[PDB]
Amino acid sequence: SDKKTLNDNRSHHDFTAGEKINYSIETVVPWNIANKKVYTITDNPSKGLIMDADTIQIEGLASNKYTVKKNADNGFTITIPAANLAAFAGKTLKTTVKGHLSIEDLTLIDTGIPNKATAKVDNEAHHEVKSEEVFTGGKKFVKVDGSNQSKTLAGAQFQLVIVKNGQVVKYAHGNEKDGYTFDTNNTNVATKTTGENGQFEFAGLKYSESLEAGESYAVKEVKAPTGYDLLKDPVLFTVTKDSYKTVQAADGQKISNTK
Repeated sequence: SDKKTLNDNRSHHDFTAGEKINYSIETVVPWNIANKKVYTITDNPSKGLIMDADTIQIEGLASNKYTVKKNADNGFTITIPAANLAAFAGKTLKTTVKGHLSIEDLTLIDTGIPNKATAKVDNEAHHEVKSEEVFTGGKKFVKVDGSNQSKTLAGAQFQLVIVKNGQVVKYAHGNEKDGYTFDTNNTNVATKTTGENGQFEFAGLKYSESLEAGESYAVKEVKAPTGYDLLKDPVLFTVTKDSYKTVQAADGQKISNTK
């Protein structure tokens, strides 16, 4: 029968925006394919997931035997002449392809995002199949006065970094839409600025348990609110399942500032 599988040998299917995700699609080819005209596979990713059609491979079928079209929903359509599938009659076609997350709607954070696909023979669709869901997480924060925590502070700027053994080891670049990358380079760093309610956030991040050994996410203050001391140390934080979506922004992790 048909199937779509997430190839991710973890118990948790969390990814950072931009990271590559491997999938496999299996689609039955009918016994009488030689009497048909066309076989198509249409990949319909759920919102948040972008497929990379340039990564498609079909097992036992050379790339010169089918065509691929990229579609507006960020999926694709593979079109295979039926004549090119005679050897596969009664067998299952195996397609592999990658995607990545790109979040343009923050309500998608901490929601399960499946890949979906549907095979069709001439005008007649098999049942749509879905993969396991992937997830991306996030964290919300509030900049406050340490001596009056109802006083939220505007104008703080915080960078997203990774710390290990109490040192900054990586700087983030990018965002939840364009994707994040992490490296040692301290320019064009992912940064947010607080408004009057002190809120800022970083979304599109895999869970903390998925980091490398010893690593933590942290936010590093690089500009203080007027009249307040710059923080000496990065502020560590933890991302888990639902740590973004189930926290209203005003309830985000408080960071105290001193006048």
